[PDB]
Amino acid sequence: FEARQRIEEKNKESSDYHAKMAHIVNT
Amino acid sequence: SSFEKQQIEIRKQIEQLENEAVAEKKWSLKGEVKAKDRPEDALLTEELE
Amino acid sequence: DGKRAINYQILKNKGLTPKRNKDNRNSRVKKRKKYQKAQKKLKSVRA
Amino acid sequence: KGIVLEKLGIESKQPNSAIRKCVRVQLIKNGKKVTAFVPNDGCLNFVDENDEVLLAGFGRKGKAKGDIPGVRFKVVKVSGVSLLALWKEKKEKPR
Amino acid sequence: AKKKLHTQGHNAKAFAVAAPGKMARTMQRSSDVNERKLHVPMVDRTPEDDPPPFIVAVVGPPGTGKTTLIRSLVRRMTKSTLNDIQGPITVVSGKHRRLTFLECPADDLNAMIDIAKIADLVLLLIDGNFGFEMETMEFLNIAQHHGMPRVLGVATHLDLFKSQSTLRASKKRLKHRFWTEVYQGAKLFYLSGVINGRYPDREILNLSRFISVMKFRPLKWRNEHPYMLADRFTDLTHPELIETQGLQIDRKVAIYGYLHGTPLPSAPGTRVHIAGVGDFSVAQIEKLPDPCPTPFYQQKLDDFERDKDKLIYAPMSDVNIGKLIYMDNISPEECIRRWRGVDLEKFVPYFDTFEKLAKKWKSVDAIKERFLREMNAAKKEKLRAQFEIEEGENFKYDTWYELQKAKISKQLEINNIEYQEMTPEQRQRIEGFKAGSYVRIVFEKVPMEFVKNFNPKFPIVMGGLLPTEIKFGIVKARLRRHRWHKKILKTNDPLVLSLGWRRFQTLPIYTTTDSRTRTRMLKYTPEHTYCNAAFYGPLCSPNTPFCGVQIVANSDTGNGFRIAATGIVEEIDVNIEIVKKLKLVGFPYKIFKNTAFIKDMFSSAMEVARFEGAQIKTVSGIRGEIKRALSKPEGHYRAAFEDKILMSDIVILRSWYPVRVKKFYNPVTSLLLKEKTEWKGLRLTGQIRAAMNLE
Amino acid sequence: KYTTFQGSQNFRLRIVLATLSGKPIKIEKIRSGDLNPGLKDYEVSFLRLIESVTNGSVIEISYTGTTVIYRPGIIVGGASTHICPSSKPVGYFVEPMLYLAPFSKKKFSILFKGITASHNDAGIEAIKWGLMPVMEKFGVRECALHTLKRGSPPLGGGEVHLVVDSLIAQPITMHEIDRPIISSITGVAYSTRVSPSLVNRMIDGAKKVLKNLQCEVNITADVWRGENSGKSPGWGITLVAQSKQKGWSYFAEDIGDAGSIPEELGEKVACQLLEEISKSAAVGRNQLPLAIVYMVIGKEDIGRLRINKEQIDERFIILLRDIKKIFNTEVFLKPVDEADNEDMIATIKGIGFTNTSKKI
Amino acid sequence: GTYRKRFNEKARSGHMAKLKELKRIRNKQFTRSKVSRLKKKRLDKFIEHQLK
RNA sequence: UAAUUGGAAUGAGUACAAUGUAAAUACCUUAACGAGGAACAAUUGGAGGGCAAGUCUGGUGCCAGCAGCCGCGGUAAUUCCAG
Repeated sequence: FEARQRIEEKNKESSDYHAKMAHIVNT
Repeated sequence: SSFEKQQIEIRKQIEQLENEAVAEKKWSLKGEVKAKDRPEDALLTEELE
Repeated sequence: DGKRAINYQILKNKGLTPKRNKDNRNSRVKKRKKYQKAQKKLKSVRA
Repeated sequence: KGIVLEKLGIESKQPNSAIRKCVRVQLIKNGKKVTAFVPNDGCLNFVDENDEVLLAGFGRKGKAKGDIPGVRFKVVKVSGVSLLALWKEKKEKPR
Repeated sequence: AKKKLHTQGHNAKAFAVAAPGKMARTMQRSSDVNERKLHVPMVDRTPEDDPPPFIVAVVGPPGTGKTTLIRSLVRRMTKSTLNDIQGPITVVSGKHRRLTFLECPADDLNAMIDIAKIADLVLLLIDGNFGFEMETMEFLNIAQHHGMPRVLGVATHLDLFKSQSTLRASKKRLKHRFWTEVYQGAKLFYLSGVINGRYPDREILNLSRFISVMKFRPLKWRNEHPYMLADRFTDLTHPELIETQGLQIDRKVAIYGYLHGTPLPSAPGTRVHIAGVGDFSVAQIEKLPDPCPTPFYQQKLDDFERDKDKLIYAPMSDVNIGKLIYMDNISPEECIRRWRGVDLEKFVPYFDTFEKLAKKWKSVDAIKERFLREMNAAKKEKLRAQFEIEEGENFKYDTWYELQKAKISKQLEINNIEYQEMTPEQRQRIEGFKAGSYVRIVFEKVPMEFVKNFNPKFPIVMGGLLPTEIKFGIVKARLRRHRWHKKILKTNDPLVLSLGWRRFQTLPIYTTTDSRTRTRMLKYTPEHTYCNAAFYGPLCSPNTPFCGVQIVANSDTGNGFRIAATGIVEEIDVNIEIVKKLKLVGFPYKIFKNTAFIKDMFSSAMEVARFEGAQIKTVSGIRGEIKRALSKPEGHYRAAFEDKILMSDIVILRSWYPVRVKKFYNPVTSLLLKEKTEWKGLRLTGQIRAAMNLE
Repeated sequence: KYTTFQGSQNFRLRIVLATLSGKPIKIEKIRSGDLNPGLKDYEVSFLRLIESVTNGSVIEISYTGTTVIYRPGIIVGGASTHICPSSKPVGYFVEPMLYLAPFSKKKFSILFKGITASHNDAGIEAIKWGLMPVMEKFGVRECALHTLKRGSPPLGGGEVHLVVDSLIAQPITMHEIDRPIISSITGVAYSTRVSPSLVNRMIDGAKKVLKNLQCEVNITADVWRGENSGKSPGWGITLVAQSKQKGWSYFAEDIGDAGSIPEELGEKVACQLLEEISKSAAVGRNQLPLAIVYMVIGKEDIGRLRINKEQIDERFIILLRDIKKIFNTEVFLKPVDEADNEDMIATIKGIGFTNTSKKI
Repeated sequence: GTYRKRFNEKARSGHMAKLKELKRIRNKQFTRSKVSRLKKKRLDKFIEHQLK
């Protein structure tokens, strides 16, 4: 159960990361 | 007194935080927690990610 | 005496300087210790 | 002189990068908002928001590996005191 | 260039400058001077009519002598030599100006921190012979973080120096040193001697004139919080209450002072904080005529009717629908019946029946007011009127700062024409005791310690607490070791800090962010930069700067610097999950190629099963996972790495254990204490070990 | 537990004004003279809504159900889904959120599920064209209210989605001392599970009554069919008069009845529009408590608002007697100088109000 | 720069009157705000449109 | 190039005196004082690497990338890539 949490949040905190980075670079 | 009654229970509280900084820290608050340092079968109860 | 004194740190106010030589302090020495160092090289390039 | 609107690139992982150093300052005489490097990332601790900064020209001679072209400006003084005076612990930031 | 210029209606070429050089060189210099003039826009909120006395607070080392310095300034402004000055004193220095002096104690940081939040103007005297002591430097650092007052330093002991050449060099050093602490171009006045018990008139006259044109700027904290300085202290209790209850009572206390900053609301029951006593609340608000009235102000009062001897005030020292609405005895049924002569839970208000409305609204001619040669003219006029209605907002300065400043200035006199109509009765309640109204506000539940141990020499202020500020949540602040202070700050080690109007020690915790994925606590402070921190205590607004100290007891100072931690607050909640890293170490006792059996990290075979699939790593830097609990010994487990682990190698499993914030809170209660120096709170971790002789 | 209110009147209003102030209240003797005394089900359901958006609030109900204790916490918010009970419509739950909408720690992304219209409480169209425009004037710019599924009594099954993204520090100080001039009359006629012809019939009745007035009259004809239309059939119309120059909107609404004439209801609401406008000055009678609050919780400054005495009823005074018991703010009322009407200017010094919760 | 915008018009009022006579005599041979102006252009167009 | 050493020198400053000056001050003179890094404590910009039981991002193992004032303990605590 903790595997499915530790994986899923870490995927969200990278999938939210590249969006927040690429929104900086184009602006 | 009114203020003195607050300062007594502060002085009651001030010793306990002093008598915790003296003390040995909890098994989990250390690093390199070897399985003989922590109590046997205590890892499941704590629950960490 | 009761009167509190300035610390040498807060007097000169030099914070976080990297370590330096003793030989930047007197330019006529660094000219001397360069030429005396650059005369050893001259014995090594030519004879 | 300009007003610190917000601090760009706080969320950058890689410390002392080029994305990290950027603050977005609006000029006071025009209201045009513009980005400016604040040199040596540990400096970013000194600027907060609404902090009256002097902008200068950045004006690099040759490009680096990770630089961001279009960062025209660099920040020199903040609340009247120099960042390089702050970074060397000479003066302190007035409020 | 021939046709580009002619495109504009006026000849482009005809308008030119005789000199390119002068026009261009002057243009850049003038622009730099302007840009310099521009500053971010603020609000004053101090009245044009009745301004309060700008509080000026002499500070400095005690052996120099500031009492004799304030006696040589009030004797040249009111021509009335005083004696044994104690407490705050108000003197009229001008036709509209009247400053209020306030001798700080030099020995007490508990009052030195207290005064810098309220001092409008601070006079700092540094001994010429001894330069700057620690107390001056400590006061300057605390004042800057809270909000910089206008500083006018002075330099006593100038007379002593044997050689003028050495004296001139010393003056330049102090002048240059003063520029770095304050703003360059600011010169501290020098006083040659105190032979007659007062300074020379010529030096004092320049100092008095220089202070008069100070024109102090508006501090951010002072225009958000209603504050006041207590002029005279009064207890209002029956001695029969004292004789019966036997000195145990909390005393009903009336206090007197000038309000400042923002209007303190006149409905009794706002909570308001004595600096150094605790959170109180107001009980009764009354306004009495100010003792010191400016001569211009007195002339106006005399004219309406149709005090020269006393020019100073030192009390501590010895010589309608709406009034039908706001009643509660009237029912709202009766309110409208008194005005002509229902639950809010339903949203649609009460109409009449469609039978009654359709007969009423046959004609729309009642509501037609709200819609959109002589004859011709009329028509034209009508059209014009409609054009203004159709395009008025779109149709209706050179510098943006000047404009957005008009958003404040037009907002000022639209209070003033509003307050003027009210003014005798409605304005006072709406006014809510505006700044400089010398108010008599009384208290209750002030402790017995405050009236017994009182001396007028220390000040007492009020902070009108915002409803934000009244609670107690853990705050997210960020702070650093103040770089004068030698040792670094420790996590979970008590620190007296002045946050808002309150001074208190709490137990902070110093919490970095591991590249913004969590809040990991450190154990110490990053010794040259801001670290994100957290501490229990009272709540405040974000972007509030505080300035926290170590031991504030004057019995235990030494020669170290007292101010240790400065910073602002980021946000506030009631719960921050806060993480200490712990790692579980283990050792392999049987390796293979690419698969290890690791012992003594987990105690039971069931404990392993709570942790399987965990990304184990080693010292050497190879990764892996732990897969199955080995059975026949109770503790061990098989784990597949990426490459062959050694025997000499130490596996570590990263993990996170949440911690808490210890909810200790302790207002300093400095002037409730008898001695009023040497208030001793919670000891440091190092100090307790020495007392208990532990290692 | 220090401010005490009597009676179940304006119950969702009193929780709002305690929450923004942070002053704890205790509302006792709620419906004590009933065969089923105490709270209703939805009033309990509304107290679950304030708990979901505010961390730290303590809510206590006595075991007779007539005494409710509420020490307010700070507005956190975030995103969540509230289930609305079938007694009261989803719109009724939405109105209290708008008052605390610009002040939360995060964005309000609150999903409402239930019945979406009734006789008493606000329809979705009324909130979108009435409450939202008032919020925009103060300074709540990026505020919205989306419709996913539209419901109707008695089963409903409809969904709206409150999304508020402007998180401002205070409402700006409004000055409206001019009666706004109505430019256009715009209304939306909706219907679920029933004939498209009825919606057309409703539009014909409203236009005929409003034909005499000279202004552009456009009623959007919105027809809903399928699963999106909702579990139970029904219809309604909402009409909105608006002024382009000052962005002021006036409205009136009603829904269809069990057997109603759609020619009559289209004629009725347009009469209820003009009756509302005839009593109005710069607001409506159902937009006025949203704007009275925003002058109070606006910053420490005098606002002005031109209001009319026909708006001033028994209900309006109970609004101003709930504010004085919490915020202690007298609302000064001066006559206007125009001798043709009895308008009065409502001037309020706003209490100095901030965002406790927003991060910097 | 005979004609300019002075810091204070009232101080130079006597000079401005004197300057006007010189400017009129020199420019006599030939003879022998915008936002308000925009409304004026709009109003004329609107009046012409209504008449049409 | 030196991780023990050796005595010499000098004014920056402090200062009798004389000189200076209208009188002072400084300079020019000159008694007595005044140099070993822990001073009597050179700066202001620049090029380049290295470190953690640190963090983050990507990846066809153990790598590549960004980077790192943050580690586990600890601030009277550490002597620490001597800094």
